[PDB]
Amino acid sequence: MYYLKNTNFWMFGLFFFFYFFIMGAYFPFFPIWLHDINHISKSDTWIIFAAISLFSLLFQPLFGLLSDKLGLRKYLLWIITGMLVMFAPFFIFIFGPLLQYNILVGSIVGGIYLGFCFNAGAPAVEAFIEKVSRRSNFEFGRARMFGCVGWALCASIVGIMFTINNQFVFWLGSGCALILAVLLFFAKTANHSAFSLKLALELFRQPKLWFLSLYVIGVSCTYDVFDQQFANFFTSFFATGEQGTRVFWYVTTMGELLNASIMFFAPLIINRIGGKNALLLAGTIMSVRIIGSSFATSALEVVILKTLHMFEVPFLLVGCFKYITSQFEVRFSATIYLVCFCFFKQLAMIFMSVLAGNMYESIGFQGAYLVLGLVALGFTLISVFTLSGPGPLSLL
Amino acid sequence: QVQLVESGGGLVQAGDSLRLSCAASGRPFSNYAMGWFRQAPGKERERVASINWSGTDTDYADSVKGRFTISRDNAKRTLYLQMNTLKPEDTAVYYCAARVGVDYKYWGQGTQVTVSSHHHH
Ligand SMILES: OC[C@H]1O[C@@H](S[C@@H]2O[C@H](CO)[C@H](O)[C@H](O)[C@H]2O)[C@H](O)[C@@H](O)[C@H]1O
Ligand SMILES: CCCCCCCCCO[C@@H]1O[C@H](CO)[C@@H](O)[C@H](O)[C@H]1O
Ligand SMILES: CCCCCCCCCO[C@@H]1O[C@H](CO)[C@@H](O)[C@H](O)[C@H]1O
Ligand SMILES: CCCCCCCCCO[C@@H]1O[C@H](CO)[C@@H](O)[C@H](O)[C@H]1O
Ligand SMILES: CCCCCCCCCO[C@@H]1O[C@H](CO)[C@@H](O)[C@H](O)[C@H]1O
Repeated sequence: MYYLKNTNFWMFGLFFFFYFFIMGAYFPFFPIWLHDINHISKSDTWIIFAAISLFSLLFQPLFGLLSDKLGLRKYLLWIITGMLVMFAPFFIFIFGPLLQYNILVGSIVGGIYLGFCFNAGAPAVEAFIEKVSRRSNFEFGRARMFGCVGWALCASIVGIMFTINNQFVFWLGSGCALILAVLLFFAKTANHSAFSLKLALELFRQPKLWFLSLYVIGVSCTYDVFDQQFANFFTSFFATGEQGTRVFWYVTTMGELLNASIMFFAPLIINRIGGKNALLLAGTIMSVRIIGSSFATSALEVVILKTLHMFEVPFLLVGCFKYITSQFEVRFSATIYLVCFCFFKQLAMIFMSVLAGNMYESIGFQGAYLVLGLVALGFTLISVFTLSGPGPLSLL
Repeated sequence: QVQLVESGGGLVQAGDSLRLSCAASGRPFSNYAMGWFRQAPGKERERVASINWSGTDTDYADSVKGRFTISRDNAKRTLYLQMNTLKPEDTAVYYCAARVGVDYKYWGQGTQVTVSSHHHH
């Protein structure tokens, strides 16, 4: 495997960079874009979360099936790119305006667009670039690394211009979409090893898919709902609130750089240890961050606990693909990824963010993070025995 | 959602101390960083002091940076403002406020604090 003169490592490494630059404007700062610029209810954000969740649930199963049926022809990435070129006009001239007139129909329009391009589109891109990673002899983690930077780079640009011009970032995101098209243009890309839908749906009957989904629902989904309200919990440690955000801003921007660095070596790390132990290590880092937040009391301790995310992501993202390709027929890589790690997480996410949200109000943040911390730690150790692989003690 | 009831205000002479309190009703007090604001007639509302949920960090305005002390008791869900060596300039309505993100998203009705110029030059 080579990287410097690997044309497609750069075309798709960059593709990760600019794609996640685009989504960086949308996702990490979505709550402030809604409440601060469009003056939207929090009554209504639950309607937006529901719309995206509902259309994501529909898109992600088909994205996986089409991803495998298409294999590497990359016809769907051409489609996603075309929709991201409207990133700016959609947010500025469609989503915002429509939601202020009537929120419910802005949520269907936004639920469809965002559920397509990001909630399902990002896993679909990752799944495709992983296939390319096997053909063009470069590790998937080394190309995904780029996305961490593009995500961080965009987080920096929006913080600087928040005071100046809020629309600038969205227009750049559209420009990034045309960068993606150019890269997609120049990226280079009777058989019963090919994808067949009939046998794709018999994946449900196998039990290692169920226990993989159990890990996703029990660990990854619990962790993702913990991170949804962690931003406000982070700033509550700061008396100033303006420095609470700016410290938050600094940790996300430069923390993502550490994420990329850990992910540079994560393929080599994960190749020697199991793909299973990569997930259990990821689940272990997940659980420690959650539980640690309930006992945290200090501004420093949560800067640490927010930096822990950067250690977890590389072993969960690189590890999950190593686990899927190792223990399932790799013609079903994308199907397995977008059904187990996306659809089931997104389905569980609906029910456990109401259970998470309802505990924040009954008991404290600390008590709430203690509960989820044990659900995540419990299902992480259940899967020390349940997932299929070497295991932790093989290394002693 | 959250109810804040300020208490302890009044009228005092220049140079004396006065402690104010704020009753936190509703959602968990521990989940919110809080601050005190004041509003005098013919002047803009200003933040006097803020404090995180635990009490580990406190920020005071330079106008009262040395005199006032902001306290909280999350077991008793109350938020205090000790005010020492008060001056007639410090005469205003003092408000209790809860912070979510950067926005202070809940307020109390406020308690009036009046300081006399008599008895101190
Ligand atoms: O959450 C939406 C998508 O997030 C990534 S994981 C996410 O990736 C960005 C870019 O690299 C940042 O580093 C974040 O720190 C990290 O949490 C998933 O791979 C996607 O499938 C979506 O799930
Ligand atoms: C914007 C982020 C830039 C990241 C650049 C990634 C550099 C990866 C370098 O890998 C190395 O490349 C050599 C030539 O291909 C190989 O001989 C060698 O085996 C491999 O270790
Ligand atoms: C703020 C708008 C509402 C957003 C809803 C958030 C649900 C996002 C689910 O993302 C999932 O995260 C995993 C990373 O661990 C990926 O593996 C998986 O493929 C991806 O589908
Ligand atoms: C996809 C994310 C949707 C968020 C849904 C919120 C569910 C319950 C809201 O609890 C809220 O928790 C905040 C902590 O930040 C408090 O500040 C706020 O007073 C409180 O009302
Ligand atoms: C890598 C980041 C480490 C986080 C440690 C936070 C240290 C405290 C910095 O906070 C600010 O300090 C000011 C005084 O210096 C206070 O007046 C203000 O209230 C407070 O908001």
